[PDB]
Amino acid sequence: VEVLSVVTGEDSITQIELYLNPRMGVNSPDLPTTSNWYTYTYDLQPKGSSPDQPIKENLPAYSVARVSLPMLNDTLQMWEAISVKTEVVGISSLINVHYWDMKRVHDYGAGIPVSGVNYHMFAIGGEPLDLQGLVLDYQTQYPKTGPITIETVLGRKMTPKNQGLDPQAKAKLDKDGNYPIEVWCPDPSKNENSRYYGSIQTGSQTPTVLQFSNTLTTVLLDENGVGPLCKGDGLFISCADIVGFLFKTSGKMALHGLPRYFNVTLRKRWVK
Amino acid sequence: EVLSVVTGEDSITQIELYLNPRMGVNSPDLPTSNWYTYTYDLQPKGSSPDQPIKENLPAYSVARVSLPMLNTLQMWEAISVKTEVVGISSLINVHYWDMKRVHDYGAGIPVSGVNYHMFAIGGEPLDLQGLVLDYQTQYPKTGPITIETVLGRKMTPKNQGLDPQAKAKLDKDGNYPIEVWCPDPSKNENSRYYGSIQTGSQTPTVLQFSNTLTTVLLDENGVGPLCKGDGLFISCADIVGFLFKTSGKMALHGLPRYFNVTLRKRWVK
Amino acid sequence: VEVLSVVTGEDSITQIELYLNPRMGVNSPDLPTTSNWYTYTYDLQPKGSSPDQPIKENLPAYSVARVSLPMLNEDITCDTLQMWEAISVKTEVVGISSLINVHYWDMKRVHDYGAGIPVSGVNYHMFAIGGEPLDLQGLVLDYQTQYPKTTNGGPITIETVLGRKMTPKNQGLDPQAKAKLDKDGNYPIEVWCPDPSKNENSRYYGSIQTGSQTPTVLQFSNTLTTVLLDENGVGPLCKGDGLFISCADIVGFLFKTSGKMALHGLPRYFNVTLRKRWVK
Amino acid sequence: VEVLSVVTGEDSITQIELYLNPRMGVNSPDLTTSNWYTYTYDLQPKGSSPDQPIKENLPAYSVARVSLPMLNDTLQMWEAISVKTEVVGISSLINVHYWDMKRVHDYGAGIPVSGVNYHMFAIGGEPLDLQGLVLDYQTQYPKTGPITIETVLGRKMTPKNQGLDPQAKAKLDKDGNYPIEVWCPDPSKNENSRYYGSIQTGSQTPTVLQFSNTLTTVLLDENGVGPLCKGDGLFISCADIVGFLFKTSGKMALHGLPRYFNVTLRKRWVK
Amino acid sequence: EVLSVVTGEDSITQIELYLNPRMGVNSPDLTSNWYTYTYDLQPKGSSPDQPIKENLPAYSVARVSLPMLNEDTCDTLQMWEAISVKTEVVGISSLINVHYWDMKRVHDYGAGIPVSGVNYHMFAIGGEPLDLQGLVLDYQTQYPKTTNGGPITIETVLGRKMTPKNQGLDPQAKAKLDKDGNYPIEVWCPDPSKNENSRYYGSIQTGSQTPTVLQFSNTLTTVLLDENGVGPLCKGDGLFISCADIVGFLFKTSGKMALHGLPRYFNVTLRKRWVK
Ligand SMILES: [Cl-]
Ligand SMILES: [Cl-]
Ligand SMILES: [Cl-]
Ligand SMILES: [Cl-]
Ligand SMILES: [Cl-]
Repeated sequence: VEVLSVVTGEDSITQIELYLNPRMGVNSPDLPTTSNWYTYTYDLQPKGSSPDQPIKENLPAYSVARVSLPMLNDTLQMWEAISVKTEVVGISSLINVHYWDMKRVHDYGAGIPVSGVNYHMFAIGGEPLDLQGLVLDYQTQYPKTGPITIETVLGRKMTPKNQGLDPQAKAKLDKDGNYPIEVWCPDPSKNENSRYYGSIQTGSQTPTVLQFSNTLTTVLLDENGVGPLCKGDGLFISCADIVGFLFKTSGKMALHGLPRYFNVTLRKRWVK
Repeated sequence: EVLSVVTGEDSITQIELYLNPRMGVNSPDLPTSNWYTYTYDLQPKGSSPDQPIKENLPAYSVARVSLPMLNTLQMWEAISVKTEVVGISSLINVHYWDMKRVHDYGAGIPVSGVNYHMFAIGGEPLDLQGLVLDYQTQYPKTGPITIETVLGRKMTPKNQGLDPQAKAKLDKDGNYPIEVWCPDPSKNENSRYYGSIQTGSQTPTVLQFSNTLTTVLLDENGVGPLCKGDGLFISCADIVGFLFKTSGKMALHGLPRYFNVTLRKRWVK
Repeated sequence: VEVLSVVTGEDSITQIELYLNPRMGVNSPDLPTTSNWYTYTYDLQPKGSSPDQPIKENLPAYSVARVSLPMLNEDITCDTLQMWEAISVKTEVVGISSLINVHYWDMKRVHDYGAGIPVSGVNYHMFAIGGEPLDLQGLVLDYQTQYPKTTNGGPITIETVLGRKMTPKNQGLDPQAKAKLDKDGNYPIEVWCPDPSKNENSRYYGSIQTGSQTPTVLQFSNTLTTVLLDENGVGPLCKGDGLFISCADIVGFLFKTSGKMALHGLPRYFNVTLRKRWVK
Repeated sequence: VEVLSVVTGEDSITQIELYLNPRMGVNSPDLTTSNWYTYTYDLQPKGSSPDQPIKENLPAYSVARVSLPMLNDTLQMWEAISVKTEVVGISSLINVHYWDMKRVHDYGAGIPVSGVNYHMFAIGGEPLDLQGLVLDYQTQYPKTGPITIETVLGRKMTPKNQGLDPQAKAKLDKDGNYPIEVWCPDPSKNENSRYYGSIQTGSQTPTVLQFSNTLTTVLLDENGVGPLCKGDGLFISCADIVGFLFKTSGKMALHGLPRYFNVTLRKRWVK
Repeated sequence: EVLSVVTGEDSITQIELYLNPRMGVNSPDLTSNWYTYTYDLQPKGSSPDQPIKENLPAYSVARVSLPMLNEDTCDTLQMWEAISVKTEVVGISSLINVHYWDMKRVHDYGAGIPVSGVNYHMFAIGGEPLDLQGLVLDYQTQYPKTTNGGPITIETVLGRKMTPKNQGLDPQAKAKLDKDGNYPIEVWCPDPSKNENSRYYGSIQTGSQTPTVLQFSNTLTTVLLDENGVGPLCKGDGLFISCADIVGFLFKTSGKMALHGLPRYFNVTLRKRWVK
C-alpha cells in the first residue's frame, strides 16, 4: 500500500452504527429450551480428574461483524476509519441483587452482585483481526469443529509449547461466536491495518467497575495520521465484554456478558 | 440547522435545582415514609419466579424546567453544568440503632457496596434502552414502566441482550427502574450523559465533592443541547450502597443531586 | 459588587499561616481526666433499640477559624475600596506518620500473637477557604435520631435551626435546613455538608471513604498548590477583613482489644497567599 | 563516547520485531517435565530452617541480544528511539476450569490466577546492570545453574546483602539464569539502557493488565538521545509474573506470560 | 536575595548516593540477622506502652560535602542549587519471595503471605536539615531514653513529660533531622510550617494485608524548582538527603509480625547560583 491524499468533495465523510450481542456460550435467544441462559455460560467447575473436557457452552467467544460500506470504484479510493464512539450497553441491569437464585451474602441478606472476572476488548480494522493462540493448559481437550481452537489450525494435538507463544498458533477472527477467548488473543506481531484496546481483571468477587458516556471518542489515526483502510469496502468490528459471575444459591457459578455499541466515522482516501 | 450565537445584553442565563432520590419509598409525607430515600429489604427468595415489589426498584429522577420564552428562531443552548451529590458527609454515621455490627461490641457496618451514579442534561427527554438480568422477572403491572409496558407483551429471552424494540423515553420522575433501563447510545444526540457502576457488597463507597468542578456540555462542533419548546431536561440516579440491619437484612440507599446549568441564546434554522 | 483591577504596589501580597486541631468529640486537652482521648471519639455502637440518642463525644465536628487581616482603607464611606483576595493555598494533613503505630497497648490484634490492627476504615477529608462563613446544608441518615439539645450544652443540628423536630424529608434535601460554619466543634459532620447552592465567595474540596478496615491512603508534599481563582480569575474576597478557614480530617478507627471502636482525626496546616484588589 | 548528528539518508531507519517466552522455573517445552512450562513448581514455606529453594522455584529474567546490520575516529551507531511492547496471552487467564484448580467454595468455579505480579522490560545498547538484594541472607541458593550473589562474590552472603551492597553487582547476559528475587535493575549504572517496572503483593490480589497496539514508549533521554548499540548489539530484557495457580491440595505455583517487542532504530554519528 | 545562574564550563555537578533502611536493627555488623526489619510488634495488653528501640523504624539522612565555591564571608556569594533528582527504591523484586522458611502459609499447604500491609514512603532534598513536627498516637507511651542508647523523641527535646496536646499539633515539639537512625517515624513528620529550603514528597498506606504496589524506572525525574524557578540552596556547601521506605510486614509462622524496609538511591543535579 502507498497512502496518498485525503479525498475532498461532497460525500467524503460517512458514519456507521451497530451493536453486537455477547457470545458467552449460550449464543442464541431463539432455541427451544436452552435459550434461558442466553448471554451466560453454563456452570463452570474444575473436573477433579484429568483431562479437562469442557463443553462449548462453557467457552465465551469473541463477537465479530463485517460491515458493508458504500462501493467506491491500480490507483483507487478506500474508506479510512478515523474515529469511534463505543459503549457497553445495559450496565444498569447489574444493580439487581434480588434475582430468585442469587446466593445471599450472609444469612437473610441481599444477593452477591455480578462481580469477579472481567475481560473487555474492542477492535476496528480494515480486515479481520489477527489472533495468536495460547492456553493455560495444553492437555485441555476442546471440542471439534463448533469452536475453532489451536489443534483445529495445527491439524494435530497441542504440545507444551502452546502454554507459551508458538508462531504456528495463528488465526483470523472471521466468525461470530466461534473463537474462544481463553484460547485466542490479538496478535501484536500483525494487525497493522487494525486498532485494538483491551484489559482483564481476575479474582472471584472483584468489584465490576464500568463507565458509560456519550461524550467519549477514540481517535483511530496512527502516528502518521492514517486510520485503518477498508479492503473490499468492508469494515471489521470486534469485541468481548465479560462483566463477572452470577453466583447461584447452590454455590455454582456462571460468567455473564453485555452487548457493545459502535459509532464509527470514516472518510475517503486515495491509495495506490 | 445551527446558526450563530446571539450577541446581546441578556443572552446568558442560569438554571438552579435539586432532585431528591427515588429508591422505592419515593415520598416523604405518607402514613411508610420512615424509609424515604431507601428501598425495602432486598432478599433473593430461593425459588422462582422473582416478583419484585415497587419499593425494591430504585428509579431515575427527572425534571423538566421551563425556560423564558424567546419567540429561524432563537433557542436556549446548554453549555456547561456544575453538579454535586448532596449529603455525602451523612455516610460517616456508624451508629444507626438497628445497624449490623462489624464484630461483637464494634461499630455498625457503614453504608457501602453497590454504587450507581449518572446524570444527564438534554433539550428533550433522555432516550432509554431496556435490558434485564433475568427475562422471567415478574415486574409490577402499570405503577412502574418496564419492557412489558412498552412492548404490550411478555419479555422474551432476547431481552437479556439488546432488543431494538425495548426503547422508551425518561418522561416521569420515579417511574423507570434503573435495573430495567439504561441510556440509549444509538440516539440521545441532543443530550449529554455521564455514568458509572461499582458492584460488590461491602465495597467502600468513595465519593468527591467540590464547587470548583465544571462539565462542558458542548460537542465536537462547539454545540450544546438545544432546548426545543423551551424545556431543559435534567436526569440522574445516585445509589450509594446498602444499610446493614441486625437481622442480616439489607436495603439500598440514595442521595440527592444538585444542579447549576448555564445557557446561552442561539440562532437556528 | 463590582470587581475592579489588581492593586499594583510594594506590600500588595501577604501570606497567612495557621493550623487547626481536629474536633472529634473529646475537643480539649486541658480537661481533668477524659482529655486522654483528645483527637478521638468515644466508642461508637448501635444502641439496639429505638431511637438513637448519641452523646457529644461521639460526634466529630468541623474545625473553623476566622483570621483578622491588616486594614486597607483609611475611609469606609468610599464607594470603591481595597479588599484582600485569596489566590492560592498550600495545605497539608499533619502527623500522617504517627499512623504506622501498630503497638498501642490496648489494640485488637489482626490474629493471635500478631501486631495491632492499624488505624483504618472510614475516612472523611475536606477543607474550605472563603471570604465569609461556609454555607451548610443539613442531611441525616435517620431523621428519628435525637441529638443532644444545643441548650443542654450540645452541638447545633437541624432541629436547632428549625425550632422543631426533624421529619422524613430531612433524609433528603430540605431547603429550610441551612446554617453557617461559625463555631469550632459545634456542627456535626454527619448532619452538615457544604451547601452547593450558595458558597460563591468560598472554595471547598472534599471526599469520603466508607468500609470498616479500608486502608487509609494519604499524601503529603510541600510542593502542592491549590489555585483558588474561579473561571473569571477572581478568588474569594474578604468582606470585613476576615478570612475563614474550615476543615475536617477523619482518618479511621482505633480498634480496641474488647472489639470496641473509636474514630480518630489529624490536624491540618494552611498557608494562604492573598493580594489586594479594588472593588466598587 | 561523544554524540554527533543523526544520519540522514534512505536506509537510516530500521525495525526489530521479536518475542520472549517466560522463564519461571520450568523453562523448556522440549523436555519429561515440560508440561509445567511457564510455571514454577510448588512454593511452600518449610516451617523450619534453612530455605534451600530448587531451581524450578526461581523465576528468572528473559533476555535476547539482537544482531543489527553492519554499519562500518568517528563511526555510525544504531540508536533506539521508540518501542511498542505488549504482554501476550492475557485472555488465557479467564480459564477458571483447570482440572486440578482449588474451588472458591463448594460447587464453585476455580480461583482465577492472581496474587503476586511482577512486570518489567528494558531496552539497552548493552547488557542491563543488576544489583543483588535478598529477603533473607541465610538462603542457600543452588550452586552454578542459577547465578546468585554468592556466585559473583565467591564467598557466602552476609547480613549486609539484605540491604544494598555495592559489591553485589552483575550483568544480565544469560536468558533464564538470573533469579528475579535476587536481582533488580541497578539505578547507579544503566546510563545506556531504559527500564520500567512494577510489583504487586498479596495472595489473591486481582491481576489487572492492559493491551493495545496503539501504545508507544519514547526511549530518548532529556537530551534527545536513545540507547546506543555498542558492537551492533541490541539488548532486550523482561519479566512478567501474572500470579498463582491454586491447586486442589492447597499447593500454589507462580505463572508467567510472554512479551512481544517492536523497536525502532536510527543511525547516529559518534566520536 | 537570589540572583543569576552562574554561567561557565563547570557550573553543573551531579551527586550520587544510596541510603540503607533504619527499621530497628540498623547495623549489619553483629542479632544483625534481622537487619532491615523491626523485631516482633505486639500490643502490650496493659498500660502503659514501653517499646524497645528495635520496634521503632526511623528516618535515614545524610549530609553531602559539595565542592568549595567561595574562595573568600562576603555579601554576594556562589551557592550550589539543587534543580532535579532521580530517585528509586532498591530491591523491589526481592519481595516476590513467597517461600521464606518461616513465612506463615496463606492456607494449609500453600505459599507464604507476601510482604504486604503498612507502607510508608518519603524522600526529601534540602540545603539544610529537614524540619520535623512531633505528634503521637498515644501521649502515655514511654519511649526509651536517648542517653541509654535510644532514639530522640518528644520527651528528649522538651526536657519534660508528654501531655495530651501531643496527640495533636503542639508548636513546642519541633526538631531537625540531623541524625540517622535517631528520629522515629511514628513520632516525627515533616513540618509544613518550615522547610522553605527543602522539598519533601511522602505517602502512607494502612491496613494489615494491603498489597504493596511500587514502581521503578530510570526515566523518572523530579524537578526541585519552586514556583519562582529556585531550587534548594546548599548553605555551608552541604546537601541534605532524607528518606523512609517501609514496605510491609513479614508474616511469621507463629503469628508474630515484623516491619520491613528497603534502600533508596539518589542522583541529584546541581548548578551554581549567585545569591546575596
Ligand atoms: Cl477488565
Ligand atoms: Cl459508580
Ligand atoms: Cl477520603
Ligand atoms: Cl505489577
Ligand atoms: Cl505509601
